[PDB]
Formats: sequence, C-alpha cells, structure tokens
Amino acid sequence: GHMGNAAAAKKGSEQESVKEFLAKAKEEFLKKWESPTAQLDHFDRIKTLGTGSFGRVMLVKHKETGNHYAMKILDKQKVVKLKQIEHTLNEKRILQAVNFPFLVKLEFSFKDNSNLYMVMEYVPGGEMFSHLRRIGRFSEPHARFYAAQIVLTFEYLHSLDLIYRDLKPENLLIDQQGYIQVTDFGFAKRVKGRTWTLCGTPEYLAPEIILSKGYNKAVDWWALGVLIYEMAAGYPPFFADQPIQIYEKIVSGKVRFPSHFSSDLKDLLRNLLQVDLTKRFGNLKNGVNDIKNHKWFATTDWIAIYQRKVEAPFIPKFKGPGDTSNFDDYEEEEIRVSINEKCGKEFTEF
Amino acid sequence: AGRTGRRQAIHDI
Repeated sequence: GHMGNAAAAKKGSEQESVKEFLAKAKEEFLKKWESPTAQLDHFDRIKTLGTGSFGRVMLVKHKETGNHYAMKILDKQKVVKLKQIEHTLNEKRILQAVNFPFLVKLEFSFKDNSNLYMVMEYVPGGEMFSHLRRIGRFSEPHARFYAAQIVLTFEYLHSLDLIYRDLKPENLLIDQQGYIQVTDFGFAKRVKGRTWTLCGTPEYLAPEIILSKGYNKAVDWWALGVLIYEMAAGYPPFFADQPIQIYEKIVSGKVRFPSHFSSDLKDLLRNLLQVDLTKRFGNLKNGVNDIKNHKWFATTDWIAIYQRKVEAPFIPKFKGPGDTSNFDDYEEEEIRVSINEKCGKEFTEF
Repeated sequence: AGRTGRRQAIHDI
C-alpha cells in the first residue's frame, strides 16, 4: 500500500487519540454552552481596526489593567433583519463556549441602550488578507501551514456540531508566533444536520447555499478549497465583479488552476471544490481524514501544528503593546449611546 | 476582473 506497517499503525493510533481529544473537548464545550462581564467606560478607545455590516472593531485599552483588546461594537438598530439578530446571539454564545489554539478568545461581553459589545484578545499581526494582497500569493508550503490550522479548527468545530460559514482571509488574524486566530463568528451556528439560511461571502459560498438547498458542515470544506486556492494563487477560483456572476461560476462545476499549482494541490482542490456532495472531501465516510491524509499534506505534522511546534512562514513585526501598524486605516466615528434603550426585547439573551 | 478589496458577508441573500 502507500504506507508501510509502522506508518499505518502510527496513523491509526493518531486517530484514536483524535477521538479521545474530541470527546473531552465536547464535554468542556457543553458545560459552557449550557451556562453562558464589563462596561464601556472601563476601556479607552484607540483606533478602528476594521468595519462591517453593523459597526466596527476597535483597539481598546482596559483602564485598570492596561491590557489591550479588540472590541466588536454592533449597533442594535443596524441589526434589524431577523437572521441578523439570531446570528448575533449565535456568535456570542459560541465564542464564550469554545476553546482552541486557533480561535480568538472572548474576554468580556456586554450591552447598553444602543450597542452590543464583544471584547476579545487583541491579535496585532494583522489580517491574512492584507499580507496576502501585499505579497500577491503564498508559496505552497506557506499556504499549507495556514491550511493545516484551518483543517484542525474545522475538525474541532464540526465535532461540536458547529458550522463556521464565513471562512476568508479577512477573518484570519496572524498572531505574534505567526499562527492563525479565527475571528468573527457572526455566521457560525450549532447545527445537528441541515440548515437553510442563505448567508456567507459570495466568493466562498458552496453551490448548495446558492441553490437554496438545505446544507450541512460540508460547506466549510468547500470554503477551505476556496481559501487554499486563493492563498496559493492570489485570487479565488470564482472571480467576477458582481455577486450574480460569481454565483454562476460556482454552480457551473468548472475550476481552472494556475500553471504553477502542483498536481497534488490541484487534486486536493478538485476534491474540495466538488459540487457533488457524495464526492466532496470532508463529507465522506472517512470524514476529515480524507483531507489530513491527502498527499498535499504528506509533510504536515498534524500534532505539531496543534502544539504550535512548527516554525511559521513569517512573524509579523510588532513594536510593543497596542501597535496597530499591521492594520489598515478606517474612518473614525464616535460611539453615541442613546438615553433610551433600543431593541431591548430582541436582545434579552445577549 | 474580480473583487480585490475586502469582501462583505451577506446575512440574507
């Protein structure tokens, strides 16, 4: 076969150990999930780090401790549509319950008359997105190092019946050791089987989402294919100026690859970017192991990635606490808190 | 030709 006796035995033992880890991880998650901490004037607001549908993420400094954090601010009155509301409650509840080396750590959450707030560990190395756009494309070893972290993170999340649903370089922060921290759980959801919301980012949507079919955690494995392609090419596989054109390319079942992609990479990507769910890697009887045991990952020491023992492709420059040099600049808008409580009943559980 | 800037996720297409 492809493996000798000793290699095969090592892999099987490795798989029993994964099972053991995931069983303990589920016990720990469920305790926090069933039983889900600060105030706005406890922080100085420093700089906007990014902006989105409902608000912004700011660097903030905790006044008493001096620790820096990323604060996501959501304007309750912008969170108006039904699935925008439910998604915000998903995000907070999931973030407070998970624990994994490549997932950002939530430290505080609170609300006031106008806004919802989630305060997370600050990751100063910047978004994968801007490093990727600046350099053009990552080498295959570099892309593989980041991809391995996403594979392990999705194996963790999926074992908890969590779907992530917004993988993209914008959502992947690089920490001081050069490893990934996934942020933004605004589209994540606990799903036992299928779910039906039409949501995500156009370039990263699986065909079954676009086609209004009930879908499952395999949409994350499709998105991994898009991510790996974009990291290694510098642009995603379904690339057009308008969402409707992107959707048409996704559904077609066609993908073209740069001539510099290795054949191992193309093989992996054809099996992730697979429109037929009975054939998509991650979704078959051997689950995530079809991905982890693929030839493109043959040099990957999965346990060593998890333990953060592997040397990273690069280490972001950092000048000290609160350095924002690895982030782009955004227009600053003052945080106004109304004297009247807004949308109190829609956000009771937050 | 395609989108090169940051991409917004859509909560309800």
